[PDB]
Amino acid sequence: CMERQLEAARYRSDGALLLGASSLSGRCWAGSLWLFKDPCAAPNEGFCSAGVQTEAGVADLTWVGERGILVASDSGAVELWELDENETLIVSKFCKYEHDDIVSTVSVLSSGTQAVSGSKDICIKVWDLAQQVVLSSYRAHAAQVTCVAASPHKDSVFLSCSEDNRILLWDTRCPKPASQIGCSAPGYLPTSLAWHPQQSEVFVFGDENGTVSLVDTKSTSCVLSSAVHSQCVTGLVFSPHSVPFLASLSEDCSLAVLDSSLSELFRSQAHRDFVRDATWSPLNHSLLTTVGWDHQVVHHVVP
Amino acid sequence: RVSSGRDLNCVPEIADTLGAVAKQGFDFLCMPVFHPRFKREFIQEPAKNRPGPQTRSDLLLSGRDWNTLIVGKLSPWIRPDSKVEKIRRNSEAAMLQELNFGAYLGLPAFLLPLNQEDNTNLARVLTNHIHTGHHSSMFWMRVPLVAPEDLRDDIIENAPTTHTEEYSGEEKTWMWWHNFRTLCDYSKRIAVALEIGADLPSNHVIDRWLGEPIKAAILPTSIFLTNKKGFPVLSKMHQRLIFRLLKLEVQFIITGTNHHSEKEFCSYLQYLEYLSQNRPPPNAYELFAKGYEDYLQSPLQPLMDNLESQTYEVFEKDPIKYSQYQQAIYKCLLDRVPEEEKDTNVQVLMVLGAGRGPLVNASLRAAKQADRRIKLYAVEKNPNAVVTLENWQFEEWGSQVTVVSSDMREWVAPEKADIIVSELLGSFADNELSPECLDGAQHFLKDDGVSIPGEYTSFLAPISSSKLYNEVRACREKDRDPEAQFEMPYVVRLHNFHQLSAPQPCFTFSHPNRDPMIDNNRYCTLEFPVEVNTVLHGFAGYFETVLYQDITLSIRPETHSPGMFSWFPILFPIKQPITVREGQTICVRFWRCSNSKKVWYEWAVTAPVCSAIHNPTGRSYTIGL
Ligand SMILES: Cc1cc(NC(=O)C(=O)N2C[C@@H](C)CC[C@@H]2c2ccc3scnc3c2)cnc1N
Ligand SMILES: CSC[C@H]1O[C@@H](n2cnc3c(N)ncnc32)[C@H](O)[C@@H]1O
Ligand SMILES: [Cl-]
Ligand SMILES: [Cl-]
Ligand SMILES: [Cl-]
Ligand SMILES: [Cl-]
Ligand SMILES: [Cl-]
Ligand SMILES: [Cl-]
Repeated sequence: CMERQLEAARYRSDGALLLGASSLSGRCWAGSLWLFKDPCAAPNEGFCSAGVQTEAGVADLTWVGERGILVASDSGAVELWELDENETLIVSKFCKYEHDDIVSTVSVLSSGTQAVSGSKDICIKVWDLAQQVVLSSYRAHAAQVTCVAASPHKDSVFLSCSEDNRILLWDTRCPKPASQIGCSAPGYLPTSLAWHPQQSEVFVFGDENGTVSLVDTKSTSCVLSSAVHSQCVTGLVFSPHSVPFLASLSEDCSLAVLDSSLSELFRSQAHRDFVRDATWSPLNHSLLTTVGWDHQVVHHVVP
Repeated sequence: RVSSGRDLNCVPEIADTLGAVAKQGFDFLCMPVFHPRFKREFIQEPAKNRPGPQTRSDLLLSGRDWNTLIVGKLSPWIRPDSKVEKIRRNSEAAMLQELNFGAYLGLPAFLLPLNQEDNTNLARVLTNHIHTGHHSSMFWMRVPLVAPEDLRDDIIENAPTTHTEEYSGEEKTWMWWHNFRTLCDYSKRIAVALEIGADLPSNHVIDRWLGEPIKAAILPTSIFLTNKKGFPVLSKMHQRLIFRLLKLEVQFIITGTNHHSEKEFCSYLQYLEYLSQNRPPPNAYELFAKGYEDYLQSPLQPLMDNLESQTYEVFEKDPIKYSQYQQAIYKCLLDRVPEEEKDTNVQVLMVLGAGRGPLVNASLRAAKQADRRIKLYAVEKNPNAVVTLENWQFEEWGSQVTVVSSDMREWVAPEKADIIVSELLGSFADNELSPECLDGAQHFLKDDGVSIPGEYTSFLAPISSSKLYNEVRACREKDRDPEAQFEMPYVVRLHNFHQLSAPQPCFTFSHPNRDPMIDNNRYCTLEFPVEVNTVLHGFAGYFETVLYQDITLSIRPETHSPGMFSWFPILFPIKQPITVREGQTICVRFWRCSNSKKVWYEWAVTAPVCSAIHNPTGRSYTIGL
């Protein structure tokens, strides 16, 4: 058996699909992790590679190399799940209760040995995945942390956004590591963060009003934005393409793929509930897989 | 010991969770009634038509469990005061849904957060829900003692924490609550859940919450330090705050995860128990008074009304009070009768308002202690109490005591009195009309006669209590002025309140009053300097009295007679609360008015703003002659 609300969906380098799921209604509010070597077989339980039950629901997920699965739990724990030698089992490596509320977001840093977590307890923490301990604990924000996104190549740099209407650039080499950015005036609350894969110092942020914005930390100005979605932008993911496409996820229950100038190229009304996560296939870069609370795993073809 | 609760935001299954917190020793559980992350759409399709169920079943627990053990929590995504219209309208519908499900489950309390300045729409929805069927359920507004913005780590390079002092700015969290409860029209169903952080603010910020209806105190696991052994503990300043809240008799909510992994989680709770258990037991006074804490009673009128037998019983159960009266009389007899005249000179001693004769017994003890002769009269107009005196007189006292069943202003005495002993004082000294009574009895006092007491003075202090203001407001009765309850005093053991300035003297009376032109009417203007931001809800009333020379009784907090509980303080409320900010002086005017038939008080605030004159022509309150 599996839970209705699909939260996470991430492709591994070899093209295997990692799903995260939560029960957000009914008797038991638990969670589960699944691996699918056949991505078309998903979300069917009987035709999965490996599966395991978690104590509580998964709010966010991410890979830790090839065999590691880092989980943001409702329990307030950040837990790392080791993959079996033969990839038939998913076993708990550690489960550490360091947050005082739901862990909402996690992001592995460039090195791959350290991670950063954001929680509704307002605190952001930096983890050592080897020692299984919290190196640093930061209370920069004044409200629940919505998204944290590690820089692709810099292990001391990452982004964070919260309901205190702050977008903070972090550099852990500074005694005051956080730096406030955002568009000129206090805009609508930031909900999603994605670093540009190639262009350093360039990221995109979505707000609760459905607007997706392109921002440059060097210029620290609101250079470009577009009213993409009719509701909150919950996820932003860049494609592996040389000139990468930007897939934007929303609670309006629609996928929208955008160019470098945030113009609408493709859109899908396939989902009939909230669209939670999206991941591009490394085998077929044109193929994009989205998951939602309707328990659908839709495989798109982007021109 | 403490009444504790557990706060969780993660409940995999309610049965196993509730069982776990029970073993830990928690009396109730705070939890979501819908999964916190399970955001729901009410307007826009297709999310609108999401298949159910929308949450877990009400069949999972018994009706008793829902009514007693479960406190609901508003889902954190619900933002009725969002700047986005879509999020507003959806959060309105979401809020009503969760509140209505709480009402369906019959929950004793429901938690809603205040973590910003503008909660106007939140208030509008809650007020509408409150006024949709008469229910018992409480609403605990979760308010931080210090705003997270003012508690954050100074780690933002281009947005540093303001190191400059802002007196009013540091109280902003109280203004969030004050504005909210004002918008909801001081609803008795809306209380405070005060959340305490790792770093406590200035005392004035904490004292702001004195008089506020605090039902819960939320303690995160973060704020707890670690001793040498590894057990969780709190700082001396945190311990101070716990002991202040244990007096207010609030419920304690533990929130956050177990950071002290080595030891069991119950350790957090076991520490709170240790604090409360290692406290001086109530013993004398404290327990009797504890039951009466902030209990509004009409002031007794022993002149107009005949007091019940059990009312005299509590008057009589005050050994310190009668020890003083005995000492006052003991001293007086030695002053009036020289040693050589002890057998010749026999003093005429009249107890005016003898009740069941505790002052009569005090007089006899004082006489044989002083080794002086006395002839006792026991004057009492209450003919039911006269039954007690005359049975005393026949069985024990004898001819020595002469019981007189009449009013002391009417009674024609056969001889004049050397000493008159009276007990005719209320909580505001003269509010039982001791002056008018002793004035009427003064003609049968000897030219050089002594009155015990010889002097009494009333005291007033401005107070803040949103709690007591609401209790007065709830005393509205049919078939009278809707605001009559605000224009009369109450005798109350003041508990959850805030003294805004030191008590100053109001009205003084001397006995005997040999003045040719006797006028017991008074007009007094008092200037109360206030050195805090607060809200004026009324004036606490006390009294002091000189029995004889240095022998005194007092219910004035500063000079209060140790272990004396014959009198609780009096409360003079006002119709409208008055804002008083740091530095401003509260100016109150008090009149003692009278005609031939009635005596009453009028009162008015004149600064920093004027109130209405309260109880004009004694329309709401009169003391019968
Ligand atoms: C000796 C003396 C004593 C007092 N003292 C009081 O009135 C007084 O503070 N309390 C409060 C408490 C201690 C219970 C007794 C009494 C009281 C008050 C109000 C009502 S309403 C129905 N019962 C009552 C009881 C007043 N006058 C005199 N002369
Ligand atoms: C011990 S409480 C005061 C007592 O004084 C009595 N008392 C009050 N006024 C008078 C009065 N004018 N004459 C006689 N007894 C009085 C009351 O009935 C009560 O027993
Ligand atoms: Cl419902
Ligand atoms: Cl309760
Ligand atoms: Cl106050
Ligand atoms: Cl006095
Ligand atoms: Cl006076
Ligand atoms: Cl005056």
